[PDB]
Amino acid sequence: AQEVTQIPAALSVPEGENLVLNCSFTDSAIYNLQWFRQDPGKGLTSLLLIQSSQREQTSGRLNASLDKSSGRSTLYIAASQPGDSATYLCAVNNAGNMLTFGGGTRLMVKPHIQNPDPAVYQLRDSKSSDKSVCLFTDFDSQTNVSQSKDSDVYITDKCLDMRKSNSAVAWSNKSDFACANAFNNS
Amino acid sequence: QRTPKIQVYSRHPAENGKSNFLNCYVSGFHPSDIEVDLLKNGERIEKVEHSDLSFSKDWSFYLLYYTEFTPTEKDEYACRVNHVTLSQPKIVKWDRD
Amino acid sequence: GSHSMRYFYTSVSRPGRGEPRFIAVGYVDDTQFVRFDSDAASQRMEPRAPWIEQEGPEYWDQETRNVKAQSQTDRVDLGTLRGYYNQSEDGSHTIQIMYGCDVGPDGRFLRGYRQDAYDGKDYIALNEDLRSWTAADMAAQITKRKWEAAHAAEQQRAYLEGRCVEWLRRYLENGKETLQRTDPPKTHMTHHPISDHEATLRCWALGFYPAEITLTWQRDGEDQTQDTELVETRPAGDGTFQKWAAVVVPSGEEQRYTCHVQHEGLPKPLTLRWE
Amino acid sequence: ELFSYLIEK
Amino acid sequence: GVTQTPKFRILKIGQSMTLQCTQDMNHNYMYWYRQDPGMGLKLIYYSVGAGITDKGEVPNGYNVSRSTTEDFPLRLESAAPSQTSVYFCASSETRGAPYGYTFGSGTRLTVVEDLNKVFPPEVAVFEPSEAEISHTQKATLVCLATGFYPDHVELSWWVNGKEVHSGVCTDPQPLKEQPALNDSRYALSSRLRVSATFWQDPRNHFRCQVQFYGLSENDEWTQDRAKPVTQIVSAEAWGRAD
Repeated sequence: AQEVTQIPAALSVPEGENLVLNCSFTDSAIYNLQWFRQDPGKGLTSLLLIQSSQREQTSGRLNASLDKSSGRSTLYIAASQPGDSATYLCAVNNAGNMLTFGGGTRLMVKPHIQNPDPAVYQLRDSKSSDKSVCLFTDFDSQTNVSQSKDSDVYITDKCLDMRKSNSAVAWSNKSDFACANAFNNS
Repeated sequence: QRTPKIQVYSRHPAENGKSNFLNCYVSGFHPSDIEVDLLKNGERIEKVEHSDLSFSKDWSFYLLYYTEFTPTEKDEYACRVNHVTLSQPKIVKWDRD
Repeated sequence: GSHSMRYFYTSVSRPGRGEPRFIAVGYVDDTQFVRFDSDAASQRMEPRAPWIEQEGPEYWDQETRNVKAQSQTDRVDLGTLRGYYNQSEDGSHTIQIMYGCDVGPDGRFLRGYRQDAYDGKDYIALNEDLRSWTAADMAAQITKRKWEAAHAAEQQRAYLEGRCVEWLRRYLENGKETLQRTDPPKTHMTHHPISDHEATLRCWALGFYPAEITLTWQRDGEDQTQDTELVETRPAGDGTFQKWAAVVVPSGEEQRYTCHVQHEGLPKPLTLRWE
Repeated sequence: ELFSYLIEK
Repeated sequence: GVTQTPKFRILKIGQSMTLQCTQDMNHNYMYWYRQDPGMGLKLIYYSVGAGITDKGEVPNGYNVSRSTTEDFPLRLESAAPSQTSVYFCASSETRGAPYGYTFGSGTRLTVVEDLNKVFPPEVAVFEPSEAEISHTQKATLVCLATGFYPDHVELSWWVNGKEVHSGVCTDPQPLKEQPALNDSRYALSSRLRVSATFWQDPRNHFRCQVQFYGLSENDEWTQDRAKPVTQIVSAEAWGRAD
């Protein structure tokens, strides 16, 4: 049958750096091979379509190759930018199986933080309640934020380009909860 | 439209009272729709198998119809073919000799 | 001896009686090894030779997917060609497709072929060089442009010289005890007086494989092909073949005639004379 | 093994 | 191109629905795929023309029909939890599809045990820290959407009545408020960073907008609280000089 595989399933790389996304398929008898982009909660955008006779296709910083003798296709991305961050799906079309998709690779292009200044800040509610949150911000892209090991304390993952800044959020209904002792990061 | 050629014959040389196979080879016909029956004393033989539809370089179709049979002195065997190109259903008698 | 692998597809439209009839059959030389029938309960490519039964589930799943794909393509093409020829929706029409590769005794590629018909007439065919198509009419010419744009000739050539030759070699090795055997013809001659002054001499060849044979009658040494009754080579049903050639001869002049039998299984071509 | 590069007519 | 409806639907276990998929391109080939979180598309059913359908890779639990060239509806007769997925319809002129398939925008289906467990988000905007402003001359607003189920929301920032993208980053996914519970309500945060100058001006207006995908108007509701329909929940903050 047609089995399409994309290993690794997730990739993190600094912006500016070149990267390769991998695709393998078990049936080399194909019409064409397609690389798609998918943004979260959205549909598919066709980036490149390589025909069975064609060996590669190019669109700006995107280049995809095809090797049927080993049943492989690699997508090369030059001078990677934070906007490249998305899910990339490899799909191969043939008569027997029709358009068959790999599991995809989630690409995260990590922005360069020129002047990191890691700090934690306490923010009060804009409405006249006693609710507040903790903001961990201005840490380098080499720092990761982990799950809370306390069920009463909520901690978010990280994600900011003022046209760059990383941030995570922590909050709790606990009265003794202090922003200074809120975060647990790698 | 092309008219079927019909051959009725035994797999092995006929010997009375010895188990054999009765063949009806129908070739050179178009279109593909055809009725073939192996007959014993004018009666349709029930358990009859046939090859899968194929064709020659000229696109004309051929089929083998066959059944297990035991030839005797007195029993008459034949093949009955109906095709749009035929005026009448064509009965070809098995001639062992 | 040289060998072939051939696939044959027949599609017949059945207006008002559901989907078109689709029958696919695979041959190595004169031996059928696979079938698909749209009207059969399995909806699977099925084995028709013992030596193909050892192919694993992946083979059977692949051939089933690909044969179903072909049946679906034919279903579309029946509708398209009905359009091209401005034909009504209430009449039956037939698409036939034949393709295959030939290899010499050494197993190396000799030639490939792909030919398509509509209602028993040439529609489109791959040229001998396997680089271009010959269209029979303007309808087929529209197909030729679609096939040129898809680079279908490159893919047909790639198949015929690659996978076709490779799988034929595999089948020939796996089934060699039947496929690569040479059974010479069992020969005899019968005599049946027509009148007091004429008689039929019939030259028989039985139990031979492969199907390729030459039966010829000579009168004193001169060939009589234009006055010889020569039936088509027929299957015995056990995997061997049968043929006969007959001549009507004046009574008393029987021994002036000779039947000549040429077959691969014969180390010496046979010359038969009524005894 | 069947041919699989199927183009409609 | 290809039009599929609806965009979104919540189904109770055992409820039926039909996904519509239409194209006016005279395409013989039409397709239904589903996609689970962090996976590829899987072919459910396909059609090579009017009056024929054929099983794909994952046909179990679905029905399709192709009465006409134009339409290829997908039917769920009895919604099960496993059928929570994103469904993509597609079409092509030929099997080879040299231009690639034409894909629909997609349908997000969420199957739930109880419709009474559907909750819209509560939304709060948190004002920038005085400590951040003095240290960086920058001001980060935090938006927090809490207590929503199911987990599909779209969060956007509006500054002085206009949508903004610069200085915005949102959590890649919501977190579970009750990580142990299967029917746990969800929380989602987003940040909007601006100059200290922009924040410290009472004329400037900052709105966090959360589009919630919930129950439809045709859904039945017995609870005292407002029907948790597809709705926008906002919280807004104004700049401050004080």
